[PDB]
Amino acid sequence: GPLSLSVDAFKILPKWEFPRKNLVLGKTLGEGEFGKVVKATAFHLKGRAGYTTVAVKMLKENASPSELRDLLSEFNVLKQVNHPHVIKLYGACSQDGPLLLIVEYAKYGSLRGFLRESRKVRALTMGDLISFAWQISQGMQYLAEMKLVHRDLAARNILVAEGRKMKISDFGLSRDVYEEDSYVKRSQGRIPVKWMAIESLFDHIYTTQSDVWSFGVLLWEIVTLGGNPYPGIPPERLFNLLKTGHRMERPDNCSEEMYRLMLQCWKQEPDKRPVFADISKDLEKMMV
Amino acid sequence: GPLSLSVDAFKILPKWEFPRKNLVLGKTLGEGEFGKVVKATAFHLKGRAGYTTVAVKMLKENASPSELRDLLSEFNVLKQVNHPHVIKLYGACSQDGPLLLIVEYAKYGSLRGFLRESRKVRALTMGDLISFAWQISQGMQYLAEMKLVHRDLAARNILVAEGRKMKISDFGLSRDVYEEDSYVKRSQGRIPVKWMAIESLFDHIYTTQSDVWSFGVLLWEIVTLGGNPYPGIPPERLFNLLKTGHRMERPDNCSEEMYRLMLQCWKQEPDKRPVFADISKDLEKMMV
Ligand SMILES: COc1ccc(/C=C2\C(=O)Nc3ccc(N)cc32)cc1
Ligand SMILES: COc1ccc(/C=C2\C(=O)Nc3ccc(N)cc32)cc1
Repeated sequence: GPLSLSVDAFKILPKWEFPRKNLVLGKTLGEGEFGKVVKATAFHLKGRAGYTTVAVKMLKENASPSELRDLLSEFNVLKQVNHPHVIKLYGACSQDGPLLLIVEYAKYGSLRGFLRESRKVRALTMGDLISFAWQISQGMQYLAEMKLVHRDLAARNILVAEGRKMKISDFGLSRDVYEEDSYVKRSQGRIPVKWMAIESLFDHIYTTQSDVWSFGVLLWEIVTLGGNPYPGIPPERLFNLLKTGHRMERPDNCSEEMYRLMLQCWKQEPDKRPVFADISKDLEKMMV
Repeated sequence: GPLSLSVDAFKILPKWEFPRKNLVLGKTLGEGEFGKVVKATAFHLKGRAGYTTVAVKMLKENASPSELRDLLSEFNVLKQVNHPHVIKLYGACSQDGPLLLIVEYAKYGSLRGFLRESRKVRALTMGDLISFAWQISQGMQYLAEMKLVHRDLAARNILVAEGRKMKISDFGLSRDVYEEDSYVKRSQGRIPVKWMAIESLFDHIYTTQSDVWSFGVLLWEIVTLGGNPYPGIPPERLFNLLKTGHRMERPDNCSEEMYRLMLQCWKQEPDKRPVFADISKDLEKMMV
C-alpha cells in the first residue's frame, strides 16, 4: 500500500544518516499522539566536535501504520524546512534498529508547559507573551510561503528554545499544498477538535487560512498562560456552537486589540481571516 | 461531513439514556488510544435497585474528530451485541455534559495486566491459559456470525471479569461487513502494526480472517503471560519479515499443538486460516 511503498523506498534511500553508535538516549521528555521524544546526546553530529545534546523522536510502543506514516512524513518535511522559528533536523537513524529522528533540543520544553509554570506581570510581561506569538507568526509565514499547511498548531506543539526562542514542531500532520492550495482528508482527522477551523471540522478542508484559525486558538492559549480552549464545553458541542457563530469570550488580562486579532482568525470565511504577514505586523504594533 | 451528520442525528435521537445525576465517576482505570475509562457507580441502573459499580468510557482531553467518531461507533456497535464473552453496555449519558458510555466493570482489569501480574504453574495452569483463549474464541465466533470485524483484538482489549470470565471490549475500530464480507480502509489504520494481518498491512483489507490473525497474536500473548509480540523488532520491519514468510518462533512453555494453532492463524492466505468455530474446537481438545 502507500505505506509499504514508503518504507521500502526509505530503506533503499544521504547526509541525513547518523551512526546509531554515536547516539545516546536518555529520559523521556514527552509523549502523546504519534510519537515519543527522549533527551539524547550525539557524538560528532554534523561537524560539531564532541557531544551535542539533542532530542530524539521515535515510535511509541505498539505503533499503528498511521503513526509510522506520520513519523516518515515529519522526516520528509523537516529535511526541506529551515527557519529560526522552526525546529531543526540533524538526521535520523534507520539502519540497525528502530527509526529515530534526531532533532533540536529545546531547553525550556513545550510552550504549554512553559506558560503553565509561569505568571503574568516565572514572571512574564504581556510584552513577552506577544513576542512569543510574533515569533510563531514569522515561523508560520515562512511555512505558508513554502506552501506547507502545519494542521496541528497549538501551544503543546511549540517549543521554547534558548533565549526564550519559539520553535514550531510536530510536522507529523503537515501537508504539501503547492498544487491546489488545500489539503483535503476524506476520513476523520487526528487534530484535536478544539483547534480545528470550522471548514476543517465540517468539510475536511485544510489551508493556510485554517492554520490561521489554529493560530487564533494558540493566541488564546498564550494570553491565558496555558488555559484549555472552550473550557468545560465538550468537543462534540463544537460543531453546533461554531456553525451558529459562537466563539470564545475575551479572556482575562487580554487587551482588546489582541482579542480582536483572535476574533479575526476565527472568521467563518477563510478569506476574511488575516494572513500570517498581517498577523505579524499586528503583533509588532501591539508589542510597543 | 460524515461526523457532523452523526453527531446531530445522535443529539436528536431510547432506553439507552441514563440520568447524568445518577452516575458517579471515580478513579481512572485506563487510557491509551481513542478514550479514557473510569470506575463509576450508577444509581438505579436498568432495573437494578441501589448502586451498581460500572465502567465509564469517555473522550480523553483534546479529542480529535477521529476519537469522537470511534466513541459513537463503539456505542452503535455495543447496542446490537449481546454475549457472555462480549462487554455489556448499560447506557450512555449525552444530554448535559460530555458523552459517556456506561459499560460493564471487570473486577480483574485487562487480560494483559492480569497475565503480567501472574506466573505459570498469581498462579495459573496452562489449562487456565487455554480456557482464556477459548472464551475469546466463542466471543469471536459470535461477532463473526453478526458479520462484525473487531479489527483490534489483543490482550489489552480483553477484560477479565468475575469468575475469570473473558469479555471482548473496545469496539471503537469494529466495522460491519454484512454486504461485502470485508472492510477496506483507504487511509492508514490505527491498529498496532504488530497485530495486523499481512493483507491488512499491505492492502488495507479487514475480514473475519484477519481477526483470526490477531487472535493468533493474542494466543501468543496468553501463552507468554503478556509478552510483547515480535520482541525487539521495530514495527516498520514487519512488512518485509511478514511478506518474506517470517513468523514468531515457538515461545517457551508453549505446547506444539498451541504453536501449531498460532502458525495457522498466520497463514499468508486468509482462506487457509481456521475459522473461530474450528479454533474453539481445537482449544477444547487441548484443554484435556
Ligand atoms: C525542559 O523540559 C523539556 C521538556 C520537553 C522537551 C521536548 C522537546 C525537545 O527538546 N525537542 C523536541 C522536539 C519535538 C518534540 N515533540 C518535543 C521536543 C524539551 C525540554
Ligand atoms: C482491577 O483493575 C481494573 C483495571 C482496568 C479495568 C478496565 C475496564 C473495565 O472494568 N471495563 C472496561 C471497559 C472498557 C475498557 N476499555 C476498560 C474497562 C477494570 C479493572
